Amino acid sequence: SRVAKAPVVVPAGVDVKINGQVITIKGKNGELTRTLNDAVEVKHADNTLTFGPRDGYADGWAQAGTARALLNSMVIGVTEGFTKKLQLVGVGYRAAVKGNVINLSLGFSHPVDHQLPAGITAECPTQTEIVLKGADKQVIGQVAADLRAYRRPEPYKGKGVRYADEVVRTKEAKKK
Amino acid sequence: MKVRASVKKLCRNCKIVKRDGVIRVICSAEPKHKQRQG
Amino acid sequence: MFTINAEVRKEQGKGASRRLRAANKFPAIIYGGKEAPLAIELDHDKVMNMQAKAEFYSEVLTIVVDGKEIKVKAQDVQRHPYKPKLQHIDFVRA
Amino acid sequence: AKKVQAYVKLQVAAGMANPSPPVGPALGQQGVNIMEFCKAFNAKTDSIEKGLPIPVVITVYADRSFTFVTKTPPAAVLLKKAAGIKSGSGKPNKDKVGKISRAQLQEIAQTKAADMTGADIEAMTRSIEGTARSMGLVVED
Amino acid sequence: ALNLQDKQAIVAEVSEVAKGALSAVVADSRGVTVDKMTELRKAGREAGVYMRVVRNTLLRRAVEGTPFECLKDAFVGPTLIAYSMEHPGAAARLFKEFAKANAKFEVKAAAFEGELIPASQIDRLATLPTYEEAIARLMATMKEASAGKLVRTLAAVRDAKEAA
RNA sequence: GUGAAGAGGGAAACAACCCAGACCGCCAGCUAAGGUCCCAAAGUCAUGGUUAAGUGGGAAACGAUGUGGGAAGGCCCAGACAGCCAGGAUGUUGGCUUAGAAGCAGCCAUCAUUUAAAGAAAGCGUAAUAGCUCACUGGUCGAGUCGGCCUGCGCGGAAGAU
RNA sequence: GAUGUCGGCUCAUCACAUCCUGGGGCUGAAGUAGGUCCCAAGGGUAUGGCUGUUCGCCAUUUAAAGUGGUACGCGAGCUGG
Repeated sequence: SRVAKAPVVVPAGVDVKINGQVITIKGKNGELTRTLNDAVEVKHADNTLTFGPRDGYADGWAQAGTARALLNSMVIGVTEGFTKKLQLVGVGYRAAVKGNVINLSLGFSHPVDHQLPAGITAECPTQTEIVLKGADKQVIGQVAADLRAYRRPEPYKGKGVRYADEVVRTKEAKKK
Repeated sequence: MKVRASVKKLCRNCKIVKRDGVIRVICSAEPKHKQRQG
Repeated sequence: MFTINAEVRKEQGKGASRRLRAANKFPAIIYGGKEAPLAIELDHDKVMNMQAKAEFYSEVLTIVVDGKEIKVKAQDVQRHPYKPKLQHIDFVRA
Repeated sequence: AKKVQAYVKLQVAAGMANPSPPVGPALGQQGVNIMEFCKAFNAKTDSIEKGLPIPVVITVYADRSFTFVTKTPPAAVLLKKAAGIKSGSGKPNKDKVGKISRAQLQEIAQTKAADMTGADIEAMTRSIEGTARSMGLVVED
Repeated sequence: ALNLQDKQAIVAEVSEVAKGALSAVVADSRGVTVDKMTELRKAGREAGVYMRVVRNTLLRRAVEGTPFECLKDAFVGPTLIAYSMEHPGAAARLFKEFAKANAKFEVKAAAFEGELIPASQIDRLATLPTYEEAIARLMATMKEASAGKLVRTLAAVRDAKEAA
């Protein structure tokens, strides 16, 4: 609720364009960085964002923190470009990029054909380490989340794709 | 994990979060705590 | 601690008292001393959130009715059939 | 998880940290190679006696970088020695297996001084008081 | 208001000494680290310099309840305060002991004999012999300029007439 | 009371329910219980409060960090409450126990130090040292926040012969 | 003044609280495998004996030998034992 009162004051040369309830962030080095308030109304003002209750609703605080968070996230996306450093632990898996394709093994006899969305790009320094590039904070973690789905950091020996919030707590083996 | 009913705090990092019309125990300490009905 | 108000009885009996609880009021009484029993009406939810802190019972009450103040401490309690909510409270003068 | 613990504990004699069991598991678990630590440790132990427990407090950083501090022999070792006891009672305070004077305690205190944080030499004595108390030595005024 | 006294007592306890200090130093760390704190407790008891790490919440209620000189514009944000009411030079040396284990751009301000000192000026200032060593160096500056310099010059002219 | 020994209106209907007590005839009006978007006759009623389950309009034990309002009150821009981040120290890996027993396997001490400050530790977790949260300390942080209680609404609990 | 019973075959049908493949959590689960475990009606789901007979005992198949109702399915079909 502290963060539904926050005015943001968006940086210089970021264009934040309001269709009312769709709010759209444009600037240099990227496209389609956006946010939807659906329960709550966000007026942009001159740059001091004001958050309040919408017509046809009863619901409160719920989308108004999200809208502040999500807009600021997208303004840094186009402003600095969000964090990029991905990595994985475990032998013989990889994440080696060649173009639009992420090359990996899952022990499968079919090609896995894990591919990157057309709206993002990647490169690799080394065959298990990935650097992703774009200006959207959502997308980069969404393609990471599907690449982890069944290779999520295990609670035992930690093996998995590692990026952001992580559940691994380590265990020692059973007594002999 | 057991399906259960009545939602309780299994540990200090069980956040307890309402997904659809059932309250789920969702934890970021241990995956052991993912309780299916509340 | 608490500074509350009361009305002197327009209406008395069981028939009377059901129409107070219908309107979220209930009755009460201040007895003792050399002087007459002071029958009063209170509001229910005016006191219900006061007596949620223990200071309702540890400290004396400012109860003003026809602008008269004599000071009061709580006595034995009358309760609704299925709620700990107050159907009627007894009081003694302090 | 960054997997950090600050002020990681060891108490071991100076010439026996080559095997892992005298050191226990925790150093491995914060990533300090046991062999490498034993070599780094040996350069300042040449004035120390074989078999005598040396206190060691380690900080480990996130990137598995480590720094390590080496300390003068325990208060617990000096008090057992001065009392003529091999071992404690295993019951503190209610079981007496000997006694120790305030005047012996003050010499124990001055040998620990450079590690002690106390602003008075007495302040130091009061910290080592409870070491005598755990081992079943009564602290006489 | 608070329900307990702890926060209100500690504002008065710092304010007394912090108005009083002949030098004080207002610094940034946001997690001061206990290894450093303990060595700075250790050498502070040698110099009789005192040190506290202290919230901007405590200090801002301090600026409201009590008038301050030369330190209050620096109380915003994360703050350590090392201070002496005695030996002014040692208080300013304490930041050079902390700068041996830490970043030196982190001072926001100082006071010295009631002067406001900005974050950039103190780094020269702070070398700072203590008040007894200073007074004796000033006293030598005037005793020397009065009669010693006169004679230096009366010699230098006799020397030019001396011919080789 | 009704049916038994009575017609009509309402209930998805019936021989006892709720309203009501058919003399007949009248393309007459009102009222009852019950209703008022379509079946199907009338309110998508005016004002305010709230939920998102077809709860409503299907029932309990039971439970929690589901969600709002309200009044009374502590906290309350002089900085909250809670998390996240960083610090978590000196004796000290105290004594017993042991591979080491180290706040968190067991048992006893339950202390003392420079300190604005860090329990010889509240709870978690492969037996465990671990990894982690935790007050307390300091960041991020500049407005609501929490305990009690009244109250609107929720939940999962609530799987079967067509 | 007739709503008439048991077990089996033939032929069935409907409920899923699933015998099994399948997708997924936890694990005192390294992997495997098992313990724990949720979604799911779509489909396949054995035979000879003795007894009136389901169940039994015994020999036997297969990866396997399910759960519940039906005038306790089906005598204007059968064995009517």
